[PDB]
Amino acid sequence: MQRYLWQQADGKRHVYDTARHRVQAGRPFTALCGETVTPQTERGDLTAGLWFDGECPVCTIALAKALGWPMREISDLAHRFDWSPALITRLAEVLHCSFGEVVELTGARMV
Ligand SMILES: [Cl-]
Ligand SMILES: [Cl-]
Ligand SMILES: [Cl-]
Ligand SMILES: [Cl-]
Ligand SMILES: [Cl-]
Ligand SMILES: [Cl-]
Ligand SMILES: [Cl-]
Ligand SMILES: [Zn+2]
Repeated sequence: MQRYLWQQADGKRHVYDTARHRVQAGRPFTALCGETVTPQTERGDLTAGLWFDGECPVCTIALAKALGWPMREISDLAHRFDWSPALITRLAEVLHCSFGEVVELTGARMV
C-alpha cells in the first residue's frame, strides 16, 4: 500500500497518511494539512471519478516535502495555487522553515 493517498473531502482533494487513517464515508480523517474532514456521498467524495474539487494546496506541498523534494521544486509546484492567509498560515504550521520562507515558497505575494 502506498504511504500517501488522495481523498476528496470538505471541498478539496486532500492527502492522507495511510499508516494513520483508513477512509470511509461518514468517518472523519485528518489530512496532511491538519484539517479533520469527513467524506460525504452528496459531495461526490466516495466516487473518485466524480472528484471535481480543487487539490488542497497545503496537502499538495506537504506531500512534495514529505517525499523529499528540494525547496526550489516545491516552489514551482506551489505557484499554481491561490494562497489565502488561512492556507499560508496552515502550511507554516506544517513546514519547519521561517514564516517568510513559507511565504516566498508559495509565490503567493510575488508578481
Ligand atoms: Cl492496511
Ligand atoms: Cl513510508
Ligand atoms: Cl481524525
Ligand atoms: Cl467535512
Ligand atoms: Cl455542502
Ligand atoms: Cl460519492
Ligand atoms: Cl487553488
Ligand atoms: Zn489538505
